[PDB]
Amino acid sequence: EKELLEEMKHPSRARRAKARKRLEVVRAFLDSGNRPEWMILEAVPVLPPDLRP
Amino acid sequence: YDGRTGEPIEGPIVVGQMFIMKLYHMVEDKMHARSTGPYSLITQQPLG
Amino acid sequence: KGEDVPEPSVPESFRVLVKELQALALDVQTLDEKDNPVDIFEGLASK
DNA sequence: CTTGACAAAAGTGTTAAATTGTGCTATACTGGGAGCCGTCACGGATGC
DNA sequence: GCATCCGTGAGTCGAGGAAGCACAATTTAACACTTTTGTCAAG
Repeated sequence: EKELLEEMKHPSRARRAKARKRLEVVRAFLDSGNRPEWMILEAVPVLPPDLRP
Repeated sequence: YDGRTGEPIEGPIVVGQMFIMKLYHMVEDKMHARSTGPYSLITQQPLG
Repeated sequence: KGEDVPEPSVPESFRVLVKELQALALDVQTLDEKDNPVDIFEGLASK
């Protein structure tokens, strides 16, 4: 987040647009309390059998 | 003439013989009601 | 019995929604006024 | 409040069939196969 | 900045519903014997 904020001061609009999009995802993970590695599954949940009868 | 009063209709009426068909859509096959009945497996909502 | 129908409860389709969302590894939780979890499964799914 | 007698009825121990799971075949074989096809619109996405 | 591609979206009810084989390991069907109710007289 600190590097993205520093790059947010770049004069180029495309650089600021790219940094903002990355920072928005970073801010979402920081505020929510989720961990980025949770996006990779180590255990797959299995639906209850009555919902897949 | 009007069969209820016996008086004529105030204007002459186009009367003739026309060929009319009874179509396959009948209210006997379409009327349906339901208070309770079968329910779906997963959603448990009524069937259709 | 000649009585007025009772107050309804949570639909079973919403329960199907939660479990199908959980099968996608998404933690969907129903909260109360104080942000505390509320069990809509009547204790039947808690270990 | 019982007290013995009996008669099924469920429980237990062997016992064999019947079913189910697994290993094994020795001439030489060495890169798949159906896709084939009449919309049009938007937003977005790196790419350049 | 600009084609090009990828993705997503496009009304509601109804009514239609191609090996075999041997051998081992495991489960299951039958009995045979107890142990336990269930049901009687006796009170």
